Amino acid sequence: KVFGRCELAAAMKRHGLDNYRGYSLGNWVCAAKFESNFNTQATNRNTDGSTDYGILQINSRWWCNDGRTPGSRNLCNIPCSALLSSDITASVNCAKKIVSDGNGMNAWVAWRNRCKGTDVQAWIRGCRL
Ligand SMILES: CC(=O)N[C@@H]1[C@@H](O)[C@H](O[C@@H]2O[C@H](CO)[C@@H](O[C@@H]3O[C@H](CO)[C@@H](O[C@@H]4O[C@H](CO)[C@@H](O[C@@H]5O[C@H](CO)[C@@H](O)[C@H](O)[C@H]5NC(C)=O)[C@H](O)[C@H]4NC(C)=O)[C@H](O)[C@H]3NC(C)=O)[C@H](O)[C@H]2NC(C)=O)[C@@H](CO)O[C@H]1O
Repeated sequence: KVFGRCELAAAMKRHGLDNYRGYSLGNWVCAAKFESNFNTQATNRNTDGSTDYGILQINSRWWCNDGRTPGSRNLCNIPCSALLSSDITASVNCAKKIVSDGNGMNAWVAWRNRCKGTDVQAWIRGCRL
């Protein structure tokens, strides 16, 4: 899919991301145009060799099973292709918990710099919800 700004965003409040886990819904959206630029089809491997998966850009080394990753902990325990599909009904569960392991958004690197100290609340604006 190719999501536009509003139409790729209202879904968090649909998946329980609004005001969720101490992170208000909006802190979350700005990274989205910093992670896949509203595309769940954007993916790469890395200089670490782990491959990434979805708009989410998740690495096959610590989180899931693409199988080319040995020693991949894969705590999620679900096929990586389960995210990349434009339909996002289930894709958020693992992305939900990743902040509960105690680092929060420290999992997410861009958000620490491209949305931190920046007004993210400005990003989630303009959409009725
Ligand atoms: C193109 C694009 O989309 N943007 C790019 C992006 O592609 C670039 O690639 C990055 O790829 C990596 C893998 O290929 C993506 O995944 C990162 O990997 C990070 C590696 O440092 C990872 O950091 C670790 O996260 C751990 C969570 O599993 C944290 O664990 C803590 O471990 C302690 C010691 O390790 C332990 O004793 C604690 O119990 C434990 N606590 C928790 C809360 O787990 C830990 O915070 C951290 N390690 C350190 C340094 O302490 C990230 O968590 C992981 N992200 C996710 C969400 O999986 C990465 O997502 C990709 N980048 C981006 C931006 O997302 C990237 C290259 O920098 O550039 C982007 O622009």
